[PDB]
Parts: sequence; C-alpha cells; structure tokens
Amino acid sequence: SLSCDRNGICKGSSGSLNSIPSGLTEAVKSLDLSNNRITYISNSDLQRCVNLQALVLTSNGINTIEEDSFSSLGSLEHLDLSYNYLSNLSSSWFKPLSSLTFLNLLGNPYKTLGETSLFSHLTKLQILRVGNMDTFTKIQRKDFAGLTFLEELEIDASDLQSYEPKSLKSIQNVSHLILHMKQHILLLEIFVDVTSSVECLELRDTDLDTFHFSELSTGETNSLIKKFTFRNVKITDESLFQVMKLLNQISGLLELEFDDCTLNGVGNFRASDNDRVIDPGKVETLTIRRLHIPRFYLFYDLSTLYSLTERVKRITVENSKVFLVPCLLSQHLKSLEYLDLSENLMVEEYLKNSACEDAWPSLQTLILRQNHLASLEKTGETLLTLKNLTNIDISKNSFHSMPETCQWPEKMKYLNLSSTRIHSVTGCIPKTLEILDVSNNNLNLFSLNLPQLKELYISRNKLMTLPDASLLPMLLVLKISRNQLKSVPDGIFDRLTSLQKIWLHTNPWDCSCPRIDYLSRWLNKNSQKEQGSAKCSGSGKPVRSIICP
Amino acid sequence: SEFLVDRSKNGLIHVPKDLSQKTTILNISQNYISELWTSDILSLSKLRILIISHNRIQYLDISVFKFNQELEYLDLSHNKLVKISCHPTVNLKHLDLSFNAFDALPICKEFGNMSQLKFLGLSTTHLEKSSVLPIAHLNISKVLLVLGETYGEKEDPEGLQDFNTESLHIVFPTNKEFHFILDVSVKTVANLELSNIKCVLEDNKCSYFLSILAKLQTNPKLSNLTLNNIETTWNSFIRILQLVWHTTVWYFSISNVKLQGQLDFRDFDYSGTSLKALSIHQVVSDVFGFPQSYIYEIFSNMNIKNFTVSGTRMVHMLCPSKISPFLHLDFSNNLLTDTVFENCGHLTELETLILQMNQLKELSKIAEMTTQMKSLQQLDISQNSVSYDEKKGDCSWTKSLLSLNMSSNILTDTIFRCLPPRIKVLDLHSNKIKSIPKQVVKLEALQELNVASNQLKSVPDGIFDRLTSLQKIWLHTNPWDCSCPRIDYLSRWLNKNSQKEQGSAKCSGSGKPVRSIICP
Amino acid sequence: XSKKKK
Ligand SMILES: *C[C@@H](COC(=O)CCCCCCCCCCCCCCC)OC(=O)CCCCCCCCCCCCCCC
Ligand SMILES: *[C@@H]1O[C@H](CO)[C@@H](O[C@@H]2O[C@H](CO)[C@@H](O[C@@H]3O[C@H](CO)[C@@H](O)[C@H](O)[C@@H]3O)[C@H](O)[C@H]2NC(C)=O)[C@H](O)[C@H]1NC(C)=O
Ligand SMILES: *[C@@H]1O[C@H](CO)[C@@H](O[C@@H]2O[C@H](CO)[C@@H](O[C@H]3O[C@H](CO)[C@@H](O)[C@H](O)[C@@H]3O)[C@H](O)[C@H]2NC(C)=O)[C@H](O)[C@H]1NC(C)=O
Ligand SMILES: *[C@@H]1O[C@H](CO)[C@@H](O[C@H]2O[C@H](CO)[C@@H](O[C@H]3O[C@H](CO)[C@@H](O)[C@H](O)[C@@H]3O)[C@H](O)[C@H]2NC(C)=O)[C@H](O)[C@H]1NC(C)=O
Ligand SMILES: *C(=O)CCCCCCCCCCCCCCC
Ligand SMILES: *[C@@H]1O[C@H](CO)[C@@H](O)[C@H](O)[C@H]1NC(C)=O
Ligand SMILES: *[C@@H]1O[C@H](CO)[C@@H](O)[C@H](O)[C@H]1NC(C)=O
Ligand SMILES: *[C@@H]1O[C@H](CO)[C@@H](O)[C@H](O)[C@H]1NC(C)=O
Ligand SMILES: *[C@H]1O[C@H](CO)[C@@H](O)[C@H](O)[C@H]1NC(C)=O
Repeated sequence: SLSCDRNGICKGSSGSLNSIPSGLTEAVKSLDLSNNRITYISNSDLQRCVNLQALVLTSNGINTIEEDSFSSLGSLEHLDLSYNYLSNLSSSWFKPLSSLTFLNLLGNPYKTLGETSLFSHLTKLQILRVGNMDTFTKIQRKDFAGLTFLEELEIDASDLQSYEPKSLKSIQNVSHLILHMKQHILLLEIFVDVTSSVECLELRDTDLDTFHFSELSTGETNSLIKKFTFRNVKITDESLFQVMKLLNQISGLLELEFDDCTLNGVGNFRASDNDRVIDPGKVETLTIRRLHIPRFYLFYDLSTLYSLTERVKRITVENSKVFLVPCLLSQHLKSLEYLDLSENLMVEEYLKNSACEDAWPSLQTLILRQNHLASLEKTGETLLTLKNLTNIDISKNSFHSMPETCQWPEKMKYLNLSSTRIHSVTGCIPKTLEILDVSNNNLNLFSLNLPQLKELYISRNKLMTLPDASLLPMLLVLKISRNQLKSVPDGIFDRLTSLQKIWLHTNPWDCSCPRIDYLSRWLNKNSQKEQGSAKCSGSGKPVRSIICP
Repeated sequence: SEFLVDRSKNGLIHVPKDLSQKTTILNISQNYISELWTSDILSLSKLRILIISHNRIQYLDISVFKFNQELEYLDLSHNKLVKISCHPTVNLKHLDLSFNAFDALPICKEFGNMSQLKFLGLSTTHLEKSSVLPIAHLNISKVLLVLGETYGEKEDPEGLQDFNTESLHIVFPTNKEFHFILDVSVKTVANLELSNIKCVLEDNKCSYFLSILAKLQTNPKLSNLTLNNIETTWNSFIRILQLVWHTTVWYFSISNVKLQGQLDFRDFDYSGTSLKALSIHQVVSDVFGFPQSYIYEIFSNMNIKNFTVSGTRMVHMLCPSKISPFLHLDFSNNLLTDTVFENCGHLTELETLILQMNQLKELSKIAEMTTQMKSLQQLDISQNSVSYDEKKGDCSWTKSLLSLNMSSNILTDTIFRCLPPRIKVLDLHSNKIKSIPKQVVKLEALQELNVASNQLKSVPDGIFDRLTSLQKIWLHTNPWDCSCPRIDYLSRWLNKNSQKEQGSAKCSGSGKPVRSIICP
Repeated sequence: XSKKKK
C-alpha cells in the first residue's frame, strides 16, 4: 500500500490502509498515514522500526492505541497524531520517546490531559500543539510539567471553561505561544503566568467586547513579550482601551498586530482613564490586516490617539477600507518610516490631504498597492511634501498612461508600477531611480535614460525589442522574460558591464544561424547570470547551447 | 452624393482653396482662419454644411454665403466675432454663433425669415429683451446662449421672455460668484440647461441662484432640468436639490460638482415631487468632519424610480428607511464596497442595479445583499476585484435574477457553484477561470454565456449538450489545447453550432480556429 | 473623518 522513496521515505499512497502494515521494513525513517482508515495502533505492527523518527498519523479515526507501541520506534521526532479520535491520552506513549521535537494532538475528542503529568520523558520537544476547538476545557498544573523549554506552544482552548493556577508558569521559556479562546473570562489569569515566559504571544478567536482590565497581582516582574498578536478577535471602542491598559503591562512590547479582527465601534477611544493614561511605550510597529469595522464610513479622525503616535516607526493597515489618514494625524506620526496602506480606498484628493505639508516627516517607504489611484502625475505631485520619501509602490492601480514630464520626491530610488495597465513609459519616470518595476503591463518598447538604475523588471509585457542598454550602464538585474522578443542586437550585452542576473525565458527566440550567433554564444560563459533558460521558437532546445557554423 | 472635406486641425491660416465642387460638407474647425471671403466658397454650390468653429474670425459678412444656396448648417462657434453684417441669407436650419465676443445679441432682423431654423447658438455680454423680437415668431427647437465674462451690470430680468424655444441652455460666466437676476423660467421651455454656477459663500448661500431656481415652480411646461459645473457648499447643494424636488421636473441631471464646507441641512422633504429620474455625475468633495451618513441618508430615501450616481468618491450607501420605489439604480464608478445595502429588506421593487467600477471583493456578501431584492432581474458587478470563496458554501441570490455581469474580476471555476437558478445571461469574460465544471448543466435557462478571455484549455465532452436554451457563447481569447483526442467535441460542436459562437475561439500557438480542427 | 462632538 506504500510507495517508499529510495531513502526509506515511505508514502501512504492508496488511502485505504485499514491499519499499520505487518512488520514494516526497519530501514524506514519517514512515513505517511495522512487521511487513512485507521482505528487501532499496537506495538506488534510497527515493532521492527527503532530507526523510525518520522511518524505522521493525520486524520485516521484512531480510537485506541495499545500502549508500549512508541518504544518500537525508540527515537521518534516528528510525532503527529493530528485530528484523530484519541479521546483519552496517557503519559505511557510519552515515555518511550527519547528524541522528540514535534508533538501534535490537535483535533482529538479528548477534553483533558489527565491528572497524570502528561508529556514527561519527551524532554527534547520544542513544539507542542495541544487542544481542540470542540471539547478541551481543562488545564491543570498536572500538564506541561515534563517540559521547561520549547520554541512553539499552541493550545487550542476554544471552549476553555477552567484554568488551574500556574498550569503554565512551569515552562520557563516559550518563544511563540498561540492561544485559542472564545471567552475572556480566564484571560488575565493565563496572562500572569506566561508574561515573563513568552516572547511572541498570539491570541485567537477571542471575543474581547466587554473585556475589562483589572490590576492583576503579577508583581513588578518585567514582561518577556515583545510581540503581541490578536487574530480573529472582536473588540469595541471601550474594550480596545482596556486592551491598551493590558499592553502597558508589557513595557518591552515592540510590535502590535491585529489580523482579521472586528472593531465594533467608530474609533471614539479614550487615551486615558482616571488612574493611568495609556503610554506609547516602545511599540515601534503596528500591523493591522483586514480589520472589519461595520460602520467604517462613520469612523472618527482618531484625534483621541494623538498621544500614542509620536514614536511608532512602521505601520500597516491593509485591506481595511481606509479612505483617509487625516492630515493632523499624519503630522503627529513624526517617526513613521514605513507605511503600508495596501488594498484600501485611497484616491488622489484624499491622498493629498493625508500627505499634507509636514505629514509623515520621516517617511521613507509608502505602499499604496491596490487602491483607487488614476493619475500618475497627480499621485507624484501629491508626494512632494514627503521630503525623505525614497520608495513608492503604487502597483495594481489603474494608471493608463503618463505625461511627458512629472514631479516626484527628489530622492526617489524605488518605484513599483507593476500591473498598472500602462502602454508606454516616458520621462515621467524619475532619473534618480535605482529599482524600477513595470512588469505586467502593455509595454511595447523601453527607452529610458536611467543612469543609476541597478534593477529593471519588465517581464510579462509585449516587448519586441530589448530595452535600450546604452541608457542603463549600471544595470545589475534585468528581468525581461515573457516578452515576445525574437532577435537582439549583436554585442548589446557588452554595454551592461556589471550585469549579474537576467531573465530571458518565454520569448520567441528565432534561432536561425545568421542571427543568434551572438546571443546563443553569450549565454555560454554567462551561465550563472541566466535565470531559467531561453528556448527557440521552432524547438524546445535551449538557446544557451547552440553554436553556428 | 455626400462629399466631405475635413481640413480640421491643419493649422490653416486661410480657407483652403481649390476644393472639389462636389463638396457638401466642409470642416475647417480648429485652425487659425481669421476671415471668410465670398471667393473662398462661391464655387462650392453644393455646400450644405460648413464648420468653421474654433478659429479666430473677428468680423463676418453674412452676404459672403449668397452663392451657397444649399447651405443649411453653419457653425462659427468659438471664434472672436464682435460684429456681423446683416444681409438676406439662405434658410439655415442650424446657426451657431455661440462662444464669441459679441456685446449685443447677434440677431439680424433677417433671421426672422429663417422658417426652418431649429438650432440657434448666440453670445452676449449684454442682453435686452427687445433684441430677441426679430425671431420671437419662430418655433426654434433649441437655443444656446453664452453670456460673456463681463455680463452682469444693468441686467434685465425679462431678457429671455421673448425666446420661443422648446429647449434652452444658458451658459453663465465662469470664475465669478453667481449674482445674476436674469429669469430663466421661459414660457415655452420644456428642457432647461444651466451651466457655470458658483456660490461658495456660506453666508447668503446661493440666494441669487436659488431665487432664479425658485421661479421655475411657476412653469408647468418644465419637464427636464440640467445643471453643469457647480461649485458650492454642501448646504447649498442640498438646498438646490430640495428646491428642484418640488418643481414639475421629471428628469433632473447634475454634472461636474465641487463641494466644500460642512453639511448641516439634513431635514429633507420628499413630498410633492414629480421626479422620475435623477442622475449625478462627477463630484469632487473636500475633506469634512460631519458623519458621511448625513449624505447617504438623503439619497437613500429619495422617492424616485431612477437614480444614478457616478464619478464620485462615495464609499457606501445605506438601505432606505422604508420600502423604496427605487427601480433602476446605477452606482457605477464610485468607491462602494461589499457592505453596500447590507441588512436590507426595503429594495423589494428594485429591478436593475449597476455596481460596475467600485471596490467589490467578496461574492458571497454580494449575493446576500441580493437575497431580499425580490424583483432584481439584472445585476452588474463587473470591473471590480471580485473573488468567490467556496468555503462559504451556497450563495443566497434572489431567484429573480436573470442577467448577471461579473466580467473583469478575479473569479475562478468555483463560480459555477454560486449562481442564480433561472440565470439567462451570464457574462464572465476576463476572469481566472481554468475550467468549466459539470455544475453548468444545471443552468437550464442559460441563453447567453461569455467565458472569453479566461484560461480555458479544454471543456468536458458533451458539456454543452444540456444547455438547450443556449443561443450565444463567447469562448475566444482562451489558450485552447487543440491536440486531437481532446479538442474533438469542442471542434465539432463549434462547427455545427456556428451561429451561436460569438467571435472565434482559436488554438494556442497554432492560431487556427478551433472550429476547423478535425480529429480521427 | 468624523470630528468628535463635545
Ligand atoms: C476616517 C478614517 C481614518 O482612518 C485612518 O486614519 C487610517 C488608519 C491609519 C492610522 C492608524 C492609527 C495609528 C495608531 C498608532 C498607535 C501606535 C501604538 C500605540 C501603542 C499601542 O477611517 C477610515 O478611513 C475607515 C477605517 C479605516 C481603518 C481604521 C482603523 C484604525 C484603527 C486604529 C487602532 C489603533 C490601536 C492602537 C492601540 C492598540
Ligand atoms: C458587462 O459589463 C462590461 C463592462 O465592464 C461590458 O463590456 C464592455 O462591452 C463593450 C461593448 O461590447 C465593449 O466595447 C468594445 O470596445 C472595443 C474597444 O474599445 C471595440 O473595438 C468594440 O467595438 C466595442 O465597442 C467593451 O470593451 C467592454 N468593456 C470591457 C471592460 O470589457 C459587457 O458588455 C457587459 N455584458 C453584458 C452582458 O452586458
Ligand atoms: C430608467 O433606467 C433604465 C435603465 O435600466 C432605462 O431603461 C433602458 O432604456 C434604454 C433606452 O435608452 C433601453 O435600451 C434600448 O436601446 C435601443 C434603443 O434604440 C434598443 O435596442 C432598445 O429599444 C433598447 O431597449 C434599455 O433596454 C432600458 N433598460 C431596461 C432594462 O429597461 C430607463 O429609460 C430609465 N428611465 C428614465 C425615465 O430615465
Ligand atoms: C469637424 O472636425 C472636428 C475636429 O476634427 C470634429 O471634432 C470632434 O471630434 C470627435 C468626434 O466627434 C470628438 O472628440 C472628443 O470626444 C470626447 C468628447 O468631447 C472627448 O474624448 C474629447 O473632448 C474629444 O475631443 C468630438 O465630437 C469633437 N472633438 C473635437 C476635437 O472638437 C468634429 O466632429 C467634425 N465635425 C464634423 C461633423 O465633421
Ligand atoms: C471622514 O469620512 C472624513 C471625510 C473623508 C473624505 C470623504 C470621503 C467620502 C466622500 C463622499 C462623496 C459623496 C459625493 C456625493 C454622492 C451623492
Ligand atoms: C532620511 O532618512 C535618513 C536615514 O538614513 C535619516 O538619517 C534622515 O534624517 C532622513 N531625513 C529627514 C531628516 O527627513
Ligand atoms: C512590485 O509589486 C508587486 C505586487 O504588485 C510585487 O509582486 C513585486 O515584487 C514588486 N516589485 C518589486 C521589485 O519589489
Ligand atoms: C409655431 O407653432 C404653432 C403651434 O403649432 C403654430 O400655430 C405656428 O404657426 C408656428 N409658427 C411657425 C411658422 O413656426
Ligand atoms: C530564556 O532563554 C531565552 C534564550 O533565547 C532568553 O532570550 C530569555 O531572556 C530567557 N528568559 C528568562 C529570563 O528566563
């Protein structure tokens, strides 16, 4: 039923294995029992496999597993028992394991880990995914005892009803802690015991409306948390402030993230309470992706947050219906260096107001990829107020053309005009450019004087002729693949004296002898430089290897 | 025997000479001509239409056309005419003297003999009611009157009263606050159009303009009203709307609007209207601090059948507060998202809805918006960024939908798992469809299917056999794999059902029409 | 861009 590879890596092909084969070949190191009709697992069906370390039992329907069956594997590492029906675990299986690294028991009917200190002799694991979004409702100290160090710890406690104190204060260090929890009842008490032990905390599926913060007696012990992520969380204007008070308990916090959350409010937040006012702390990066706001069209100007804007250096607010970043707010974000407003509702008139005089004074990178911009000239003129702007990504915006001349920030170095629907390129493109991307357009030719351009991406266009190399002396990278290029001037690549990479594949290279002698010969010694492999229009035979009489 | 000579945009400084005597239409528009001599055109005995607009003629002797007895259309608009010498002319049907430099109305007593005059274009910086008397007996179809930039001093309110037209278009001065008292309510006008209107002073906001609009209530003949190039405050804009609402107009059009200020006037009275259709195009607004809902509420509760709003930055639209009479809505080219009209049960009479060129993304949500639109028959969500997540399950489309346009989006073949039952017209061109699943056969009513410009390489054998209602299909601009043991069915079907195929599906690489491939 | 009313 298997199709093992030449290294002992057996694949569970025909998914219908009623159980584990009779005494498998011991020279096996890996297996594949993903999605197979299984229900029983004993020691007399995988006995002669002490050299097996890769066990994957993903979704089989395993009801019962006879004990003493993991000793027959001895040194097992990647141990997977994902989405099965093992509703009653036992420290017996976590006894034979000597060299374990990945233990996943997510998706099983069990609702507890037993009051018999589970996970013990497997004192070598770094990743442990325990829990199920169905019935797991208890976590006692009698869990996570035989492990003090691990990289990633994921606990699917969706319906967590009770958390025994200090059931997590045991583990000393956890680089990434992922927690699934619908209600916020036991959130503060799970926090107090992990705050000094975790580096990157992640909360999922929690309804934080009505979440209230109360000064927890966790002590003046500094938090180890530097990154706090909230995923698919529900928050209101008031609770968001409460969350802020909690974040101020992590003075070392540097990065805040919100993925696919819902804000049931209009942004009428309070920046202070009656006791402690929210402190910006050391948070330097804020990442918000797909934030659902029912009344987005009614959102406030955020002036209630001006006191938390002076220090942040990187901001991402993606696909969240942003139609305006108020001028006053943009003027307060005095340290902002990187701003990504991709997939929003930005148009020229409002980008002008967002980027008013003195707005985002330190900004060097602005990303407006999938918005609603239509005029290159006006988009460029609008950014002139950002004196230190050097990187602009306005790809996936429907500019259809560009005038002969345009105004752009003085120090423009990177301009992304990919999937922009342009038919030609003109002097509008700034001369100071170092990296230009005009891929995925309708370009027929390219003849721009860009003296210091190091990278040109112009793939997926309709270029008959190669881009003028005599105007791109410093050209290091050149992606010209997928372009309808048939011939090419002789000695043209002698111009690019520093060329390092080049894409030429997917072009109708006419390999007739009285023409390709140069190109077909250039691709020889210049092998490391070529990316992929150009072919002949009349034969799949590569052009790099064909010389003429 | 229509002979045409077009020498427009040729940079001509003189009327081109030596032209065919067959010439019936001469177009020398957009040049640098400054004079028109009898000798320039006396040989063109068959000249019926002469276009010399956008030139620099300062004086024109009308006797210069005495040898062009066939002339019926003369366009001298956009020149520098300050004087016209009157002499009996031909019986023109169209005379355009608009956009010139005349001080007084250029009406010759001779024009009174132009019994077939349908269109009359004029210009003035000064207008006297009497100067129109010469053409008062003429039943003119349309009159266009451009008021010079210095129009205003010593103004006569009754200036327009003697005009006898069905349609009238007044072009007021540009770059000047509206302080005119000229009464635009003319006895015979059914279709009125007014252009350049500016009143950006909140204090005494458009009192002058609103006053002339008020006088339109007394004109029962007024059926259509068009306003162009408006620059005003949000309050005044809403007042203009309110005032027109109580007139006898059936068709109201507004285009090119610049708005500023804060909207305070929210109390709109929709009673006593005769409006059948309202369209608003190209609106730009300054940033503001009042809730956007103030704007949306006003428009969402309008008691009219036809409503169009295009070329604005509107990011949302609310559901009407009560069962709405909206029948056809065109909201193309704005910034609307998936939640437009969400949680609605009041668009039960809506038959047509256009949402082309907005910011739509999730098809499931769009289908739900549709659930309570029990009368919806046509829906256009083309030119957006719509994709469908099959993990969302079955869509909730109303069963009344008959025509669905989803072209120019990013849909895949999963789209066939989310389609209205009785669908007749389905346009899916320019998407990311890589195959046509078996689910398509369930579309028993499908008459027109357009899957051009996608990524189809082949279709399952017999795929179209159960589409008995099919009459038109687009399959072109797809990378069809014409290797024989695979393209057999399609090539045969495309050959026998030749009348149904729109355009011509062709083979990838080969370039030959699929219809012409023969397999063994 | 609603302005806080107070
Ligand atoms: C009226 C507009 C205005 O929306 C915007 O201005 C665009 C948002 C860009 C600015 C985000 C605010 C940056 C805050 C920095 C905080 C630094 C860290 C402080 C310590 C933790 O509304 C719209 O156009 C429609 C809605 C667009 C999305 C609006 C969501 C923005 C919500 C900001 C919440 C920040 C919470 C930070 C503390 C946890
Ligand atoms: C669905 O909506 C789209 C609009 O997004 C309609 O497509 C548009 O249809 C018009 C008329 O067929 C196309 O015009 C054509 O333009 C070309 C080039 O300018 C010209 O050569 C043709 O003679 C014709 O005038 C237009 O290109 C096309 N637009 C897009 C974006 O594809 C479509 O017709 C609607 N479908 C239905 C069923 O109504
Ligand atoms: C209210 O909005 C309606 C748009 O949905 C609009 O109906 C449309 O009217 C046009 C006529 O301009 C019809 O198109 C016609 O085009 C030519 C005419 O020469 C012919 O092929 C046919 O006569 C064809 O009907 C559209 O078919 C029609 N759309 C629908 C679905 O009714 C109304 O006219 C608008 N009413 C007002 C008062 O503005
Ligand atoms: C005499 O010659 C004129 C100039 O060549 C003609 O003009 C017209 O040209 C086209 C076709 O009618 C149109 O151009 C405009 O189209 C839209 C609408 O304005 C815009 O994209 C843009 O404003 C274009 O300029 C106009 O109808 C008109 N444009 C110009 C150049 O004035 C004119 O039609 C012709 N007359 C005859 C009857 O032959
Ligand atoms: C907060 O929303 C402050 C204002 C943000 C700029 C305005 C964006 C919406 C513009 C609406 C324009 C409506 C035009 C008329 C539609 C009928
Ligand atoms: C621009 O960025 C550089 C980063 O090297 C920084 O040193 C400089 O201060 C910035 N310019 C200003 C003051 O905007
Ligand atoms: C330009 O943007 C596109 C997405 O629109 C991205 O895939 C590409 O990597 C960018 N180009 C460069 C050189 O970063
Ligand atoms: C104008 O129309 C009226 C009404 O049909 C008619 O009585 C009158 O004679 C017409 N005048 C002319 C000659 O245009
Ligand atoms: C635990 O060890 C890690 C090793 O990377 C270290 O970064 C962290 O500060 C330690 N936490 C404490 C204080 O126990």
